Amino acid sequence: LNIDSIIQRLLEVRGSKPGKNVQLQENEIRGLCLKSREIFLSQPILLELEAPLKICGDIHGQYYDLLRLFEYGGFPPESNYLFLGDYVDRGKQSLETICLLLAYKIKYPENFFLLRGNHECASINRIYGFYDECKRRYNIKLWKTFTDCFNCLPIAAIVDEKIFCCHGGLSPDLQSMEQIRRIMRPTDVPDQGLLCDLLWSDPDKDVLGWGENDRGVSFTFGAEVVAKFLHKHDLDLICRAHQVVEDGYEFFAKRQLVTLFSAPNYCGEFDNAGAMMSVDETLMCSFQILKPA
Amino acid sequence: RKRVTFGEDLSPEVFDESLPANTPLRKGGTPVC
Ligand code: NA
Repeated sequence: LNIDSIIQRLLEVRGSKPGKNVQLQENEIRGLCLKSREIFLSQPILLELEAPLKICGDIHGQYYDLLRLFEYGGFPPESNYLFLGDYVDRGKQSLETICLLLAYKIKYPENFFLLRGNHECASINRIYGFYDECKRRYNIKLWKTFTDCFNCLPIAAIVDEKIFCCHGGLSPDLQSMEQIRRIMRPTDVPDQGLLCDLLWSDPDKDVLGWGENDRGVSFTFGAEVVAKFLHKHDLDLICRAHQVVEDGYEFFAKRQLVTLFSAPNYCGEFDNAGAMMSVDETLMCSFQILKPA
Repeated sequence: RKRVTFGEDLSPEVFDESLPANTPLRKGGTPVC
């Protein structure tokens, strides 16, 4: 597995008319999956990270936008990165997107981090594009290899004991961080419970405590739940992704929670910028916005 | 002790969807300590 060669081939399209494919060999992609899987299992399921770092929300196969985000934020290892999940589905180039991200995880294992999103799950990415993309360009066996890899992704991160990061949101089940640590991998995403909620829940201004989530999975949670969670755990901020937000980032509950969504003009359907949150060594957080003309 | 604070707004990096990823239309602001 020649990681430098793989990265070079993936990045060769930075100067191309957008939309061009990069077709790695199937065995190379299998190698990315297998080596990254080993690394994910060797690191905690609840990551403990230190600033400075840049935190990104959903990418959803918008590969050229990922390249634009790295151009703005600095390509690894110039900046340390934490991604909050949702690398695949919806966009046209899930394969290039996840291959570049896994390649960077292998190249910079202590400076580059990927969390699990709700789309890094076979039952979801079977229907929202990734299975079809794998079948068309490669084969179903490759899709199953990705599934085995995704089943090993970590599911939350805490930055400097102050910023709690996950793809979806809080869970009524989450009382102690050790509950996250005790989750064994590989695992699928269950249809309910703590891991499900960390990938699926959403904040809601109209909910008192915990409420219905009309995704048909997990819960909504209100501002008071956020405040109580932060106070209980001596945290300052929840950083999550999972919903399109017009400006690329959006605060909730008097800046106690922020949503990041990093795929601009999502699906060619939404009027949104993408953003990442840059966290400096003092935990001063800034938003770098990638905005379509 | 470290505590979360928020920095000044940064002007966006503006891009044209039809242009290469290595040629942004306008460079966005970058944070400094
Ligand atoms: Na901790």
